[PDB]
Amino acid sequence: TPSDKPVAHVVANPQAEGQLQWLNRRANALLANGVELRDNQLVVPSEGLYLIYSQVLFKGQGCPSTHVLLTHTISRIAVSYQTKVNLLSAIKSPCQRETAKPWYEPIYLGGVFQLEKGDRLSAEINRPDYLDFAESGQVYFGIIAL
Amino acid sequence: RTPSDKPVAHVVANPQAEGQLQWLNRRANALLANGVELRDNQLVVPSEGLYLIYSQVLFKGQGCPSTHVLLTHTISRIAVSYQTKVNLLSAIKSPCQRETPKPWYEPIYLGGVFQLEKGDRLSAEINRPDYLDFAESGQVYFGIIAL
Amino acid sequence: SDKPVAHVVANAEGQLQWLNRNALLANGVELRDNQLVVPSEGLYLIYSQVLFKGQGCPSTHVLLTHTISRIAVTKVNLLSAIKSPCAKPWYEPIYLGGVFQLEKGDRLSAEINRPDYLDFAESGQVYFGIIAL
Ligand SMILES: O=C1CCCN1c1cccc(OCc2nc3ccc(-c4ccc(=O)[nH]c4)cc3n2Cc2ccccc2OC(F)F)c1
Repeated sequence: TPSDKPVAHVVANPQAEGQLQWLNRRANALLANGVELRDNQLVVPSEGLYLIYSQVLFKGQGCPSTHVLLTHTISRIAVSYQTKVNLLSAIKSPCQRETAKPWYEPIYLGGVFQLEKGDRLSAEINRPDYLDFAESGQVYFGIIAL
Repeated sequence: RTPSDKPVAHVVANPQAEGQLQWLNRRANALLANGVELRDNQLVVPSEGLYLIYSQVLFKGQGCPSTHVLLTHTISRIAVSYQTKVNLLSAIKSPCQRETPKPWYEPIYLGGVFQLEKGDRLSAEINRPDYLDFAESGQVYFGIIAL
Repeated sequence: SDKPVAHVVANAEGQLQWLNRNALLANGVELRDNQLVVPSEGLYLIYSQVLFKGQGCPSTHVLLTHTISRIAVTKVNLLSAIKSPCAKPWYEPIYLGGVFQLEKGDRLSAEINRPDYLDFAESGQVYFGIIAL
């Protein structure tokens, strides 16, 4: 008997230039048991405890400057409050000393949260141009009802 | 649907308590469920088994100082049968390669899967709370999830 | 509990070999040929962590990769990431995890490209697991 757990696993569009865009209509990606993908946000169908997780992989060609900053943030908007709050957020200086060999920064973010029916979750970054799409499974965003 | 019964916790750094690292579950988007407690800044495991522990602290500094900086983040475990701190996980980072002749950001991620015992006390501590960053929620958290 | 479930850990020499002997392996999941075999079509949470270590930075530029693959009941990346670590020692884990609709009889691999940089001190940080939803 299949699970009725609301779940989703969405992957980033490699040819969406200038943006981090989630897709479900791709191999090994899904929306099930009521989770919707609307306006690039995962929409929660029922209240409960959820795992929420996201991966982005950044790459640079050497370190031209010590100043490049990288950000990756999961956000929540609850229907009652109509406000947008970070659940999980990382900021990273990839370059300590100026350089030209390629560098990589994977950021995985996850945890368990109390969510409400109709919440909208978003997973966002500051620099889509630094995203790497060399192989599949490098940029994803999901939730799993516990 | 039947709400899960697995013990889980996600506590966040108190953003009001600068100069300190104080964990809260009484804060937006933080929680304890199914017997996990937060007591004396420590997570307390209600039942035996494998748990995921996960955690992030975010550090930030303005340029680089004279005295070389090391940042440490450590997760340790006090057992009822052995009530002194045993480190389970630790990580360090030198945020600074040379003294500045510009902000830097250094997240430390730290987590793993461990056999825990009922009544285990879990602490997540850092050496440099003056470099810790709470400017926004979601940067500093500490959680466990029973397998 | 009846739900398929597995938590295996690494051992061995120059390889990433998964063992079922702080580990689990129940309810129809099998560890065959270093891959996990799915006993029934359904939704699964799949996860892993590997930890790399080294001392100082060599003159050849090392890339660390770690990947979980689906082997149909062809081989496809489900989860994958890359780190660039560069005579002081250094430590670098890689995290993977997500939910996936799987078919009965699929296999799952979790592999690294440089077993020579693998660690075996923190048993808590080298593992590979699944749980049926
Ligand atoms: O500490 C930090 C800071 C930043 C990242 N990080 C960290 C530390 C360790 C591992 C890790 O990722 C690998 C990992 N090991 C697991 C071991 C066990 C489980 C698990 C969860 C539920 C369950 O019922 N059984 C098993 C999940 C694991 N994951 C992925 C993961 C981590 C956190 C939240 C959710 C999630 O899964 C996602 F939904 F798919 C990440």
